[PDB]
Amino acid sequence: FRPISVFREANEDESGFTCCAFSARERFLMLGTCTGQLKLYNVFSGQEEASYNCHNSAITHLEPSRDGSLLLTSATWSQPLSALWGMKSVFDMKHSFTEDHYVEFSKHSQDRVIGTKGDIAHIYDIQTGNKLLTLFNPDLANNYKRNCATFNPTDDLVLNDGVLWDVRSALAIHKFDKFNMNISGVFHPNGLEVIINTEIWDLRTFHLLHTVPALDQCRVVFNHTGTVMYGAMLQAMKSPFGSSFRTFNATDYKPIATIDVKRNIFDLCTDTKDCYLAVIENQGSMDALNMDTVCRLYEV
Ligand SMILES: COc1ccc(C2(c3nc(NCCN)c4ccc(N5CCN(C)CC5)cc4n3)CC2)cc1
Repeated sequence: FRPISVFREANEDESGFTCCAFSARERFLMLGTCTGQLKLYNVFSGQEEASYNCHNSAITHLEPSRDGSLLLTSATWSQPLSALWGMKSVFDMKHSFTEDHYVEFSKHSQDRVIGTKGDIAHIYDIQTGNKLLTLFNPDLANNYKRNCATFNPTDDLVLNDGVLWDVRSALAIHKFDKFNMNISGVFHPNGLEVIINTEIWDLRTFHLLHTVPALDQCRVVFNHTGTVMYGAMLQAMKSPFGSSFRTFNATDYKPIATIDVKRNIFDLCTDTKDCYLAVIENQGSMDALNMDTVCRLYEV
C-alpha cells in the first residue's frame, strides 16, 4: 500500500468528505460530504471538477451504476434519506427512497434498487421507482442495528436482517441465528457463501464454513476480481470506522494484511481494475466539532 495521491475538499478549512466511489470515468472519484454535496474530483490532481447539492445532511453512502448512467446516495437525517440520480447529460433526481437509510443496486442486471428501513427491505424498479417488494417477517427478525439488505450475485436472493429471501416468491428460506448485535452480512461474490460478522455460512446446507473472529464488527467489501476482502471495524463528526482495515484471501479467508493508517476511516473503495484503494481518512480528533478528512489513493 504505497500512497500515490492525496487531496482534501477544495476551499473548506474542515474538509468534509464522508464517502467515495470511483465513477465509470477512471481518473474521477465521486465523493459525498458532511453537508450533503456530491463532488467529482480528479483522483490524481485533487481538482474539484463538479459539485451537486443532493441532500440536507451528510452523505453516508454512494453507488454508481456500472454503465455510468445512475447514482445511488444515502444521507443521515434528511428527507428523502436515499435517492437515485441520472448522470446522462444533466445531473438530476430520478427517484427518492423516502425512509431508506441505505440503498444498493441489484448485481447481475442493474434494473433494481434494494433499500433498508431498519429491519425492513424495500425493492424498487429503477425505471418506474415503484416498490416491487417489502421483505420483513417480525418472527424471523434479528433487529441488527446496522442491517443493510443486499442482493446476491444473481439477484434471485436477498439477505435482510440475517434472513435469506427468495425474491420471486418473497419467501424466507432461512434465518441465520443472531451472534452479534450490529452486522447483518453480505454475499460472497462467488455466490456460494454469506459472511455474517464472524460466521461464514454455506448457502446450500446453511453449515458454518469458517469462524473468522478478526472480522468482528467489520463492514466487508470485495475487490472487483473477488480475490480480496477488505474489513474495516466499526468503532463502538463521529466516524463509523476506526483507523485500520484488514485484508483477507476471499477463497480461504486467511488474513493477508492489517493496515493502521492511524486516522479514522470514513470509507474505502477500489477501481474496477483493482489497481488502487481510495481511503477517506480523518485528520484530527474524535472529540472535534468537525471532521477534516482527506482522500488518499494507495497503489495495491
Ligand atoms: C455493516 O456496517 C455498516 C453499514 C452501513 C454504514 C453506513 C455508513 N457508511 C459510511 N461509509 C462507508 C459506506 N459508504 C459512512 C460515512 C460517514 C458517516 N457519517 C455520518 C454522520 N456524520 C456525522 C459524519 C459522516 C456515516 C457513514 N455511514 C450507513 C451506511 C456503516 C456501517
